[PDB]
Amino acid sequence: ALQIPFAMQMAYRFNGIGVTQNVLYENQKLIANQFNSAIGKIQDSLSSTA
Amino acid sequence: REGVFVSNGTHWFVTQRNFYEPQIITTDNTFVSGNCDVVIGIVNNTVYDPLQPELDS
Amino acid sequence: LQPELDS
Ligand SMILES: *[C@@H]1O[C@H](CO)[C@@H](O[C@@H]2O[C@H](CO)[C@@H](O)[C@H](O)[C@H]2NC(C)=O)[C@H](O)[C@H]1NC(C)=O
Ligand SMILES: *[C@@H]1O[C@H](CO)[C@@H](O[C@@H]2O[C@H](CO)[C@@H](O)[C@H](O)[C@H]2NC(C)=O)[C@H](O)[C@H]1NC(C)=O
Ligand SMILES: *[C@@H]1O[C@H](CO)[C@@H](O[C@@H]2O[C@H](CO)[C@@H](O)[C@H](O)[C@H]2NC(C)=O)[C@H](O)[C@H]1NC(C)=O
Repeated sequence: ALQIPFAMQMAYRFNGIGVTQNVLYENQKLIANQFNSAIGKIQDSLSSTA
Repeated sequence: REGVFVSNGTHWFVTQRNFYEPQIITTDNTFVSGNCDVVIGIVNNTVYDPLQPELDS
Repeated sequence: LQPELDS
């Protein structure tokens, strides 16, 4: 395991989908939010569903 | 442009990510996008422009 | 390059 800062790991995962890494660093707050919100919807779905 | 910016504690280099091979940072090792105002964790350092000393003649 | 070829 080689440590790497999580925002720089996500910048490489953006290169892996053909989106240039500056698109992450220039939008990082908006990608960190909306990830956090999409995880909150997993809790709400699993809490409410049957 | 491809690789990582790293520092040995005093100087900044760009390396490929899967093997440590450091290069001096240059205007063709790298690409520009926007101001320094936006990026969380940007650092201040020189970028060498290889054309400028040639075009000085 | 062409602006720098003003040199
Ligand atoms: C890209 O989409 C996001 C939403 O996915 C937009 O961000 C929202 O902008 C409005 C502006 O009134 C805010 O009310 C929301 O709170 C924002 N959402 C988030 C998650 O921050 C963004 O403006 C869009 N950008 C472009 C260029 O269209
Ligand atoms: C970080 O790397 C630089 C460049 O290799 C090191 O500085 C050079 O060290 C050599 C050998 O000691 C000297 O001949 C040069 O004059 C140094 N300067 C430059 C700009 O090349 C630097 O010492 C390294 N830092 C650490 C903490 O190891
Ligand atoms: C990185 O470089 C910029 C520009 O050289 C520095 O910004 C200046 O900082 C001084 C002291 O805070 C201010 O008086 C200037 O008004 C700033 N100029 C601009 C354009 O913002 C910045 O401080 C440097 N960053 C670090 C961490 O050293």
